[PDB]
Amino acid sequence: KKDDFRNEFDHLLIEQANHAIEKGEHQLLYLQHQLDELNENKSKELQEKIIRELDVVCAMIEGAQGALERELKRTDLNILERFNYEEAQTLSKILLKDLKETEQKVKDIQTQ
Repeated sequence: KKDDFRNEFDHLLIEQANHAIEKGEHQLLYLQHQLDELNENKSKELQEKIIRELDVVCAMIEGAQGALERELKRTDLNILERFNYEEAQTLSKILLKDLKETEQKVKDIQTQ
């Protein structure tokens, strides 16, 4: 057998919370290509549909970060410098959640 999918590389120089939403949201835009990698394996019916359905929940969850950008004006990088002990972990779970949503949905996608 063979395999050629799922890779993680490159990083940014900011708070682990900001790196987690930045990487998670940037990798969500990349994970939309992982739907195409998997479409060649599940290639039965929803091959061009489930790529768009998991893009539908991906782009909808991406929109939730747009609301967090307005929260960032209430919660500037002042308390977040110390809250990072739990906020950088909770946003680190957002990047990992974005992957175990759309990457794990990729491995959980069904054939029809």
